[PDB]
Amino acid sequence: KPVVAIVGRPNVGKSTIFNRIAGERISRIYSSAEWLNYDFNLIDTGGPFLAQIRQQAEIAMDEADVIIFMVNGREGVTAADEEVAKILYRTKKPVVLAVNKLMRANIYDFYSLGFGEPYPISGTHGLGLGDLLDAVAEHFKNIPETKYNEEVIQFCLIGRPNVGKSSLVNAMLGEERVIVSNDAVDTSFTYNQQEFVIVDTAGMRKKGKVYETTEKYSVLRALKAIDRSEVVAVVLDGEEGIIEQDKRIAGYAHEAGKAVVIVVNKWDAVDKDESTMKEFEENIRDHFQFLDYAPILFMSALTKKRIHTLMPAIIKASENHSLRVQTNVLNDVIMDAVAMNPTPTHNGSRLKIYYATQVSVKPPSFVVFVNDPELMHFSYERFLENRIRDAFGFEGTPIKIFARAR
Ligand SMILES: Nc1nc2c(ncn2[C@@H]2O[C@H](COP(=O)(O)OP(=O)(O)O)[C@@H](O)[C@H]2O)c(=O)[nH]1
Repeated sequence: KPVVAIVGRPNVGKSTIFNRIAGERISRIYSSAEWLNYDFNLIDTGGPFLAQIRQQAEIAMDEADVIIFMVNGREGVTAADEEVAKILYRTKKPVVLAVNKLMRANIYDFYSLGFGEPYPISGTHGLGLGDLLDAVAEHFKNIPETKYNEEVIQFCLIGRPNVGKSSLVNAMLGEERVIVSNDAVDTSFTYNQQEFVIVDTAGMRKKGKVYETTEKYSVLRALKAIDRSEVVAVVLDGEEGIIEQDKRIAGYAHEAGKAVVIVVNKWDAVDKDESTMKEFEENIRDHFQFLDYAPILFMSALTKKRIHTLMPAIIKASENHSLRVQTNVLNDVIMDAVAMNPTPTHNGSRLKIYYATQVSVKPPSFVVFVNDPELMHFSYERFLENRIRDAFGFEGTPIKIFARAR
C-alpha cells in the first residue's frame, strides 16, 4: 500500500538501486522485491534539464508517500543536487536522503541539503541498503488514512464538552470571507479562497444523536483528530477557567509536534475589568508552561466578538509550522547567540558549535553539530531556541533542536 519513489539528477545510480529493490510490475507501479522484509510499492518517474527533473519530482510529490532523494557521493553536493533539493522543499511528504557510491569527510555538505541524515549506499553489494529502507519504512505509520491535496490546511478544535466548539465552528463559517463546500466526518471550506479542512466535525455533532455517558471515548477521538491535523485549536471556557483535563489533550498536541493556538471562548460571560484579560493570560502560561509559543485569543462564539481573529491565527500558526529557514542566516543567528552568552563548561571542556542546519518541517527541527553533545544542557538548548524564535518568528509552533557529534 505505501508508495515509494526515487528522485534525483540523472547519473547518480537511481536505476541500479530501483532495479535491486523492485519486484514484479503490478498490471508504472512495481511491487517491492521478494527478499525485502518490508511491504510497499515503487513508482517509476522516468518517461529540457531543470524542467525535466522538475516533472519527475512533481510525479513523485503527487503519487508517492515517501521519497528517496539520491545524490552521488563521489561528486559531492553539486549545484544540480541543490536545485533538486529546492524543488523538493515544496512537499510536506517525507524525504530520505541517500548518498550513492560511498563519507564523514563532507557530512555538513550533505546535511546542507536540508533533509537530515544522509544514508550511504552502494549499488554493487547493497551495503547501507538495510539502514536506508529502515529510515523509509518508519514513515509508513504516519501515512494519512484520509488524503487531501497538499494545498489544503487541516485543523481541529478540541476541548471539554460544552466549551463551545460547535458554536465557534458555526460562528466562523458564517463570515463573509468563508465559502462552505457544495468523507462525511470533515468540513471543507475556503477562506479568502484558500482551502481548509476542519477535522472530524461529525464527532463534534455526535451529541444531539447520542447521550454522554463518559468523556473517555470523546477524548480518545480528539487525539485521533489531533494526529490528522497540522494546527490544533485548544478551546478553553472563560466562565469556569482552566481544569485538569484541559492539560491532558494540550500536552498531547505539544508532544505530537503540532502547531497550537489557544482560544478562550465565552469571553462575553466573564466578570471583567481592566486587568482580567492579562491575568487570564498569565494563568494560561502558568498552567500550560510547555505552550509558550502558542498565541492566546479571547473571543465569544455568542456575540461574535473577535471571531474574525481565529482564521488568521490558524493561517499564521500553519505557516510557521511549515517554515524552512536559510542555512547561512541560521548560522549567523547561532554564532550571534554564542557571542551574547558563552557556552557551558564541564571540568576543562567547553561546548563548541561548528555548524547548524534545519532537517525537517512540521514542526521545524534543527541539528547543531558540536564538540560533545553532553555539554549541551537543556537550559542552553532553550536559550538557543529563543534566539532562533527572536530572529525568525515561529509563533504558533514548537521547534526541535538536537546536538550531534562529528
Ligand atoms: N455566554 C456564551 N455562551 C456560549 C458561547 N459559546 C457557546 N456557548 C454556550 O455553551 C453551550 C455549549 O455550546 P456547544 O457549542 O454545544 O459546546 P461544545 O460541546 O463544545 O460543542 C451552549 O449552550 C452555548 O450556547 C459564548 O461565546 N458565550
